Amino acid sequence: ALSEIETRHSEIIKLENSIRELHDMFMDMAMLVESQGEMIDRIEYNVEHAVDYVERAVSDTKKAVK
Amino acid sequence: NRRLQQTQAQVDEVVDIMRVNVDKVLERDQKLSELDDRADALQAGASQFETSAAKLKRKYW
Amino acid sequence: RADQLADESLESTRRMLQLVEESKDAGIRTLVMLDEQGEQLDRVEEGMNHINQDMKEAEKNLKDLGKARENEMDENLEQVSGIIGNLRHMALDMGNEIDTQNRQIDRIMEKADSNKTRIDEANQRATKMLG
Amino acid sequence: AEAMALLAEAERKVKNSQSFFSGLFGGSSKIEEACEIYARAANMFKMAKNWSAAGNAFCQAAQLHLQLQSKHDAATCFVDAGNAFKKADPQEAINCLMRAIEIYTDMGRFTIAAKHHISIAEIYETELVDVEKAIAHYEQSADYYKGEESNSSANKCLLKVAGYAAQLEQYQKAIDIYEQVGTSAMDSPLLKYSAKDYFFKAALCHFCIDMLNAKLAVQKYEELFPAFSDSRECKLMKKLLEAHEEQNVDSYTESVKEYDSISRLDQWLTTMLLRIKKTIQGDEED
Amino acid sequence: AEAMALLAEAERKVKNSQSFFSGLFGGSSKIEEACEIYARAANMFKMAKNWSAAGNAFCQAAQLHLQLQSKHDAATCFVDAGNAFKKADPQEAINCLMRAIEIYTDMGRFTIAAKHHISIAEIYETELVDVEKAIAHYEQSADYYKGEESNSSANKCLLKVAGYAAQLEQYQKAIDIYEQVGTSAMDSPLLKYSAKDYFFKAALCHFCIDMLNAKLAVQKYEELFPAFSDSRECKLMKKLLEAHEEQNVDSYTESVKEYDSISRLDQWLTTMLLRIKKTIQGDEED
Amino acid sequence: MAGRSMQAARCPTDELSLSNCAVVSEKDYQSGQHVIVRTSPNHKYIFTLRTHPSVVPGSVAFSLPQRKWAGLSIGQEIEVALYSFDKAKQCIGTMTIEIDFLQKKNIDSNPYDTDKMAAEFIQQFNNQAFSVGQQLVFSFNDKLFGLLVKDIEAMRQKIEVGLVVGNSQVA
Amino acid sequence: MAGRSMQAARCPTDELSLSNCAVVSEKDYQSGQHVIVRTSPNHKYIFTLRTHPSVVPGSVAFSLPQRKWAGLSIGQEIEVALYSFDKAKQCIGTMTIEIDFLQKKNIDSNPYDTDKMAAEFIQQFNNQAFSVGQQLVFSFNDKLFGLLVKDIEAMRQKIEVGLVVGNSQVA
Repeated sequence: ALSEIETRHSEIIKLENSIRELHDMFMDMAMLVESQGEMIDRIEYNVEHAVDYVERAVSDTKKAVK
Repeated sequence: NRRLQQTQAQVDEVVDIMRVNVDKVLERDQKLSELDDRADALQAGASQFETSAAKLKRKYW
Repeated sequence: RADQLADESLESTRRMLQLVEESKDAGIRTLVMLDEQGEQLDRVEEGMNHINQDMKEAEKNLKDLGKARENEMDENLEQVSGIIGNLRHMALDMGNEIDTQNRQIDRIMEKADSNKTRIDEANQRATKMLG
Repeated sequence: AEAMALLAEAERKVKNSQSFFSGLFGGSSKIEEACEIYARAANMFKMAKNWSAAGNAFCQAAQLHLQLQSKHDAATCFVDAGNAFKKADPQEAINCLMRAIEIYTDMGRFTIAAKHHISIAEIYETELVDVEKAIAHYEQSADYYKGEESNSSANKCLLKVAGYAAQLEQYQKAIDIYEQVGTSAMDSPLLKYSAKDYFFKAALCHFCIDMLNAKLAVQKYEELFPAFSDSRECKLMKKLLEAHEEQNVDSYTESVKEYDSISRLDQWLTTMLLRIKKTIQGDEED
Repeated sequence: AEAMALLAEAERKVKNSQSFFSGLFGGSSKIEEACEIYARAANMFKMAKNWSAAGNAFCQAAQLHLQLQSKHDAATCFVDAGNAFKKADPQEAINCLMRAIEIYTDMGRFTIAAKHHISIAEIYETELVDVEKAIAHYEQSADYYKGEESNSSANKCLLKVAGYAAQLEQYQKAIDIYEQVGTSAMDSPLLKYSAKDYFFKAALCHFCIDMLNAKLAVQKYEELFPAFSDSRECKLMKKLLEAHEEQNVDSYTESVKEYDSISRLDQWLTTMLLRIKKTIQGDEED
Repeated sequence: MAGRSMQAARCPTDELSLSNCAVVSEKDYQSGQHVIVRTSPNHKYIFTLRTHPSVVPGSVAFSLPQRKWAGLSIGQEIEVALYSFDKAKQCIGTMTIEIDFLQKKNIDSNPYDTDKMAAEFIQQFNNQAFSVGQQLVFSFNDKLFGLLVKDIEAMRQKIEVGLVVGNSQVA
Repeated sequence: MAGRSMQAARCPTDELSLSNCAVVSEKDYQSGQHVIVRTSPNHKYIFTLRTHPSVVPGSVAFSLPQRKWAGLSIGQEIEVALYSFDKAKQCIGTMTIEIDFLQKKNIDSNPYDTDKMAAEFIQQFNNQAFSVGQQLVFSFNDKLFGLLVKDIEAMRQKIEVGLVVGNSQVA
């Protein structure tokens, strides 16, 4: 009976639908997580060293009061 | 229709978590960028602190 | 078109199995990357608590200084459904690894601007009593 | 705690001293004191949401800061001013940011210069509606990102450049940008995924090219039958290329109608697709 | 504001003082001046798109800085120089980085040392095409990552090492690397899924062994049957192991053609599978 | 002569796009000369020139088929140099061509006299260059076809490219 | 009236394309006047002008059918000159037209009532210039045709060019 085989169909496509769109979000995600990764590399970097320069600044201030 | 409707929403429910993932992951991107403008702006003054702390070294040491 | 709909929609579920498989692997990178990001921040805080101290001392030192078709079909979909187990292993952990860090990042930005100010003041009070 | 009062005090102290008030030494602490004043005013202005009064206030404090000897925190103030005017009712948001970048740039701070540069081009488009200059900024900024080996941001910006370039008839310059952003994308197996859409966009963009500029760029693509991600990129393209080489505005309009079942058509694609639809109809009754 | 002028003044000042110029004290306070000079010039050079000049300028400011006793700000500058030469036209983009690591390493900053170490082995391969030194770096770098319990980056690098090692005919040393990276990946349930491909590679890699080194590696693999993931690993391998132990290069070349469906074969696989497709034929006509 | 940089373009009219001739300007070359298009160290082709008052100096126009064969691009840079055939052993005497309706949309079961074809083919494609595997369109009675050179022989040695003359037999 | 240089352009809208009229600017000519395009000593063509707020001053736009007839190209320099018809020997009274279907895509041949065709023909092509052997498009019931003037008779003398009026019969 087509009324039964046709019903199955409409349900599978509408299933395929919601699918591909969701998967789209997975892709964009990996694309977003990446951009953020390279941006944090510069953050930590500038911060890490920022602590190195200050570490030398404080070491001098301490020896500037003795 | 059995396995159909079964696997049907099985993903419609996975379509939600990503809606949360894409957002929670994008909200961070902007917050980190905010720290990139302050953290650097900080050391920017550190360049002054080092020199300033040195000028104090040649006055009391 | 029975067989033309039970196969095309199935042909997609097959092109769908890998999809979530491809997104799962792509998601794994988010796992290893958000794990690396969490580590590289543990040191940031370390350097943030490092500056917090030194400044407090410096400031004080300056004061002291101033003064079988469906059987397989299902298996292909089951794999897509099982992947949720991996999709769960991601959104969760990192999803929470997001809060902990963000709440920490703000505490990092503040102190970051805090030390900055105390440096401008220290410099001003220092200039007036320079060589 | 009154802004008007502060603004007045600030003005009263922001002036190079001489004669009896000077004594011997000037006083950068004065100009800076005034800065703190204006800042304090701009703050309460932003509090009551008068923005137009906050922004112009920051400007003052910012300008004065320069008269001190602190370009850094000053530029950051210019940013506060830009953020104010942006979320305000007047303009000036463009001037403040230009005044901010001149500082980050001359200071040796390109990372940040570009961070505000993209914001700028984003304003000159979503607000002033001046894409011709916006693209110019999206580009120079992508160049700065490309200098900091920050492939990511560089590509984001390039994508903006080409994206709006196609909308400004610049179809060729668009494919070129897509080619570059595509070549410097395969190197990293992290972009392999999205690397499709680039080829689809590029192949779609046509500088009125009367040939197979795309049919040559469609085969250049490395598609794979089993690769299902690919079925969402060139597979359609080929079918569109035949529908154009035969002036059949029916096979193309049908293939796009079918493709809108497996892969939804975003606003962009839609616009360009109809542009090609016209190149076809137009070549029929033209 | 002229770089050409600054480069001159910097030189005129970079020189161990003496006589009247030295007065009572001096040295670092003078060399540092020339340092920020060259940096100031390198900036405008990078502004005028003269990169080359910018890089050589940073090289100057850098070397001088070392002549002041501040390896830290120095190495960072060397990196800036590398960033210049890289996105420039000359070379030395490899020299600056080495000069940076020699500093980050002896200084103790292995974390960041490996951070640039991988960038190095990445350029020595995508550019200089010096796989020999490339592997050496990818490796030592992974050793550093392994020291900072950064299992993650460590394996990323190991994967590079083995990956390119199988290309240099180092099949055996490759499978060994895959075994190590495999034993240090099961401890982390955050990698179990990917752990398959490792065994697939290690089993595909053949150091001209005619035995069943692979039939033993495929057995060492832990798989059940209803594994959604495991379908992309050994299942094929066995079929490949049988197509070899029967000198039938027709079932192997067919299995690679079929498997190429459920899982698209990337470059690597193709090359090795061809090196396996040849051994059989060579075992036939022999 | 030694080679000059040009710019690929589109065939002026439709009548020339049926002669399989590289339409050029009268301020550069003339009608009858031969050239060798270069696009890569491993991509060399040979075409025939046919001037037209609608060609801009410093650019060679090609039809759709030609672009589908030589894989050329309207806008890219291509090197063109004069080429002289050795009529001593390059002249075509017997060239087989695989004909088939270019557009499978206007296919019919009507009869087509070959004699009438071999007559117009040499009457429009005389003193020109043809290569083995070359793709072109033949305009016979306003009907478009797809000619596919299979084999070429000189007046018996086999050659890739040849020069069709008046006494050239076509099958 | 002495003749001025113009530049061939592309028809603005489609409505002016089915009117078979040379669209011009309101800053040059006026709707209703006739002109004679000159491309060479032995090539004079007459068209009907129809201004439009899109035409650029110093250029005349022609449709595809007109360009394929008068042999005009997009970007050529021509000379236009006003032309006044003599309603005493150029008045069309019986103009025969070879009617065929322009496009061979749509295939529907219901009993096209000729009477209704001649009624809509003059209701859209009235007070216009038509020459023998001229090509154009006819819109009848959302259908495109391919007319071709074979012979024109005045109100019997044969004319090369005439002016269709209200009482102009068409066959």
